[PDB]
Amino acid sequence: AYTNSFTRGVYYPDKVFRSSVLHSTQDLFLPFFSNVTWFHDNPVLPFNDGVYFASTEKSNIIRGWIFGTTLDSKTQSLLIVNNATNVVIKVCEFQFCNDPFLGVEFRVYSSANNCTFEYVSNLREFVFKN
Amino acid sequence: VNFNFNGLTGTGVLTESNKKFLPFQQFGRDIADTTDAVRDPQTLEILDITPCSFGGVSVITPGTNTSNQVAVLYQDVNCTEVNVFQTRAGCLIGAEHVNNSYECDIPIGAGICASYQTQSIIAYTMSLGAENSVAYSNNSIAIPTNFTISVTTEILPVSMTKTSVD
Amino acid sequence: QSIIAYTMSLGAENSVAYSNNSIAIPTNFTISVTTEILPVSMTKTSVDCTMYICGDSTECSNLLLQYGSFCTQLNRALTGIAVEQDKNTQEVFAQVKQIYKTPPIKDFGGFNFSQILPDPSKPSKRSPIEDLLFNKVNGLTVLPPLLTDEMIAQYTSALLAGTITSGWTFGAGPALQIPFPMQMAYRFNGIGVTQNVLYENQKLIANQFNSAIGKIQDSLSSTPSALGKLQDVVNQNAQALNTLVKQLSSNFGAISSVLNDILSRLDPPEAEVQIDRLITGRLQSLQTYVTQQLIRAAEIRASANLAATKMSECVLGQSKRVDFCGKGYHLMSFPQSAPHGVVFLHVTYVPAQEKNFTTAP
Amino acid sequence: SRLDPPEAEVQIDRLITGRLQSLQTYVTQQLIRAAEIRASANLAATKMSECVLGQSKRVDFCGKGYHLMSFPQSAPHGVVFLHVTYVPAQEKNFTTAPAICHDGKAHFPREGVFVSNGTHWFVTQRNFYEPQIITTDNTFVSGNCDV
Amino acid sequence: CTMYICGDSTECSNLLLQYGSFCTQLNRALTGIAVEQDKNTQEVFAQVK
Ligand SMILES: *[C@@H]1O[C@H](CO)[C@@H](O)[C@H](O)[C@H]1NC(C)=O
Ligand SMILES: *[C@@H]1O[C@H](CO)[C@@H](O)[C@H](O)[C@H]1NC(C)=O
Ligand SMILES: *[C@@H]1O[C@H](CO)[C@@H](O)[C@H](O)[C@H]1NC(C)=O
Ligand SMILES: *[C@@H]1O[C@H](CO)[C@@H](O)[C@H](O)[C@H]1NC(C)=O
Ligand SMILES: *[C@@H]1O[C@H](CO)[C@@H](O)[C@H](O)[C@H]1NC(C)=O
Ligand SMILES: *[C@@H]1O[C@H](CO)[C@@H](O)[C@H](O)[C@H]1NC(C)=O
Ligand SMILES: *[C@@H]1O[C@H](CO)[C@@H](O)[C@H](O)[C@H]1NC(C)=O
Ligand SMILES: *[C@@H]1O[C@H](CO)[C@@H](O)[C@H](O)[C@H]1NC(C)=O
Ligand SMILES: *[C@@H]1O[C@H](CO)[C@@H](O)[C@H](O)[C@H]1NC(C)=O
Ligand SMILES: *[C@@H]1O[C@H](CO)[C@@H](O)[C@H](O)[C@H]1NC(C)=O
Ligand SMILES: *[C@@H]1O[C@H](CO)[C@@H](O)[C@H](O)[C@H]1NC(C)=O
Repeated sequence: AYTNSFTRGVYYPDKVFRSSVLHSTQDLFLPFFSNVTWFHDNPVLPFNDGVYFASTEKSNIIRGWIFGTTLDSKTQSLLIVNNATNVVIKVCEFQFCNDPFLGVEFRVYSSANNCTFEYVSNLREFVFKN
Repeated sequence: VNFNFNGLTGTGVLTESNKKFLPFQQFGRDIADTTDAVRDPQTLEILDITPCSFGGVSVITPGTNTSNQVAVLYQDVNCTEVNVFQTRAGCLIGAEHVNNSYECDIPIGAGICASYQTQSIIAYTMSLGAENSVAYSNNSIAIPTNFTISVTTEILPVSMTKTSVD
Repeated sequence: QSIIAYTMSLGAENSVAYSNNSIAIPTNFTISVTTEILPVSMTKTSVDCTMYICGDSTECSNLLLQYGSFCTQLNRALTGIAVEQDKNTQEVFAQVKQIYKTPPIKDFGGFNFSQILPDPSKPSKRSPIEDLLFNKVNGLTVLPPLLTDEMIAQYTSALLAGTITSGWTFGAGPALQIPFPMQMAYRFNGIGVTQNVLYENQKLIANQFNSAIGKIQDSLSSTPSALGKLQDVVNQNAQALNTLVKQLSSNFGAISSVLNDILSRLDPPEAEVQIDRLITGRLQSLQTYVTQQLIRAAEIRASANLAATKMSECVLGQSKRVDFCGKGYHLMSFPQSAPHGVVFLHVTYVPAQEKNFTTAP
Repeated sequence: SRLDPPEAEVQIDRLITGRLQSLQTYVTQQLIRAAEIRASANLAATKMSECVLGQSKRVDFCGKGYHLMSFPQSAPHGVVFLHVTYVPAQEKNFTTAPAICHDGKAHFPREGVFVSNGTHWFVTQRNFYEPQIITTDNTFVSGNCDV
Repeated sequence: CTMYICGDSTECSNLLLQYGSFCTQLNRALTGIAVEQDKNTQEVFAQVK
């Protein structure tokens, strides 16, 4: 399934305050009325220039992401788990499950070698770009 | 001061700002891509950046033919930064400002004109001419009895030197 | 609804019933007030060449000395323009040697004049019409004009007062009081209409005049494009200045657009080259800006000369030049001040209802 | 003299670019000055045609006052006009009215105002006080005394 | 401006971007002239309704 992005997907290009000014800037943005894929499951999807993600959940079912290339412990990968009261951003050589999931239990990866990073700190929209 | 706030560098005067920044905005920029406000990295105070005062310095004087006394105008400079008279055109030093209006002599801008009077240089708001109320009414008329012919001189340029450069 | 394309019409056709023996004369007439808006002056922008090109940097300031008088000539040209703007303002408005005032008792026959005369209610001492005209409109500085808005307004008040209480006599010399109805009578005689026409219809003409003045106020308020010429002049100078600042932030082939970064990153033997590239680029940009200003100034001066001629012939007298002081047979005009310009309200006689009578040569 | 062609070419190119830009600026400045001079010359030519070869009715075109005549004089690179104008000097308050009522007929001045010596009405030219007796030969009748 | 200076060449077209608005200002000036020519024509001939 596909839907109409309408006028969603705009973000603040930088950390600069501007008042009553029209600012012209070129960056990676979601085109207006663009075609975005509607998923109901969780297959592996491509990541191109950057990804726009959105969800309309009341039960908070979707609450994390895996980013990387191999996702099989061969290369360092980024795992995010917005769990309970503590969202953990961790970058390691994770050996991910071939069908990773969280329980209601954590079965995302089977191994986590060469860890390099750890940090702890309705309609939800996110933009992810590297 | 020559300032460096994180990665924002430059020279200027910093004052308290009355702007309200969003929690994630580090500095402000105007319509001409000039930084005009910064958030203080330590105390979360917003400061406005005003470029350091500068301007032309002009000397207003009657010619050395009459007096060697001069007055100096600092254009767009406030007098606390430099007979001291603060006017809309800048800070004027050496002229005595007076209330009596006269025909404008030497222009200083903003209606203020200077003149050499009995002697010193003075500054005043220029007069636009003598007032002359007309005795208007619906029933009375005035006609010249002794007319005068006037000869005036109007000078216009017609041509210029025919310079030819190879 | 949709967008259509068509061959444009040039106006309605109107065949004239020409013959060798029949004539049509307006039984009635309408006074028309039209608004003509002319620019008089522009913002007195002054850009310091050295400070613009070499932003407080000793190495650049010294390198800039190898270009001789280029900065001196540019500063001179901009000074010349700034002076010309005040010359233009004085030529347009300062044509009267005395400040005339209207009487406390405004008995001008219901020819209101409230909309053109200053009132004591606003602190600006401007007319309602002037009120509408005003309300509806890096190393560089802007110089203030010699004549502030209040001073310019005092001039229009004086010219209006003289036109109302002494007609054209104050323009040619001493102000000679005359009842306004006779001033109108002379102006009617001046266009080939005998003065008895004015006197017989004086009440009709005065009431009729008010609706025309009120309409001028409503027309200016209603149509936002009425003052497009002055806004266009303002827009041209704003664009010219915004162009220069953006050009300053350009690289012009240099490794970096920021002079301090050039000095920090490169040793003098290389920085000299990158600075020379920035100096050449910024100097060329400043040359272009000054050239654009000199041209714009010439157009403004031509406009100011037209405005000065227009006031002398339309305000201080009565014009016989067709369509010079508006459409129709000119009777009088009233100046109003505006930001960076002058607005003329032209009062003209226009034939309205012609008839076929019998005639012979 | 100092640099071999492989280096002199570069230094010469820099001098050529600089001098050409300077000459371009000089020509541009001249073209502008010339346009202003031409505008001035067009004004001077119009001024002579209307002020010298005729009599002008354009107020303040040929000097202040009511133009009578002018005389051209030559000058270095220009022309000087001596403008001879009529100027009112000593006005007086006379007695006047917009019209005269006679047999119920409204008599309007053919020219001028209904001037007088404070007692007996007269008629006279607008631009010069010279009171005349009000007669049927210097007035016309239109309408009546109630209008 | 761009098409004149950089005749359909990517390298030139990209290098020309370092000159900022020069091409924009030149295109604007020529547009202004083109518009003025029609204003002049209407002012001279279109004086009758
Ligand atoms: C959520 O699960 C992760 C699994 O690694 C754990 O680190 C984190 O502490 C959990 N959240 C809380 C609030 O304990
Ligand atoms: C562990 O991670 C570092 C990343 O800083 C990488 O350079 C190193 O090669 C990794 N270990 C192995 C065996 O590749
Ligand atoms: C100019 O100089 C002459 C003599 O040097 C002098 O007589 C004249 O008064 C001077 N004018 C002024 C304004 O000082
Ligand atoms: C001069 O400085 C004082 C103190 O800040 C300020 O109040 C005043 O407005 C200044 N004058 C101008 C012209 O800025
Ligand atoms: C002008 O007069 C007012 C009071 O009449 C006075 O307050 C003011 O200081 C005077 N100005 C000068 C320059 O003396
Ligand atoms: C008019 O002026 C002349 C020259 O000043 C004088 O000789 C003459 O007496 C005056 N005549 C009148 C009537 O005022
Ligand atoms: C002339 O026009 C005015 C305004 O419309 C009107 O009041 C008057 O009656 C008209 N008179 C004639 C002669 O038609
Ligand atoms: C002037 O205009 C005002 C605006 O309300 C009106 O009230 C008044 O009657 C008019 N009077 C004259 C003399 O024009
Ligand atoms: C004027 O004359 C033409 C023909 O001679 C006639 O058609 C037209 O109606 C006339 N106009 C009036 C108002 O009589
Ligand atoms: C003209 O009339 C006014 C008042 O009506 C009077 O004050 C003035 O003195 C008069 N001028 C002469 C020369 O009589
Ligand atoms: C007005 O002028 C006439 C003619 O000069 C004269 O007879 C008369 O005495 C003067 N004054 C009066 C009383 O009208």
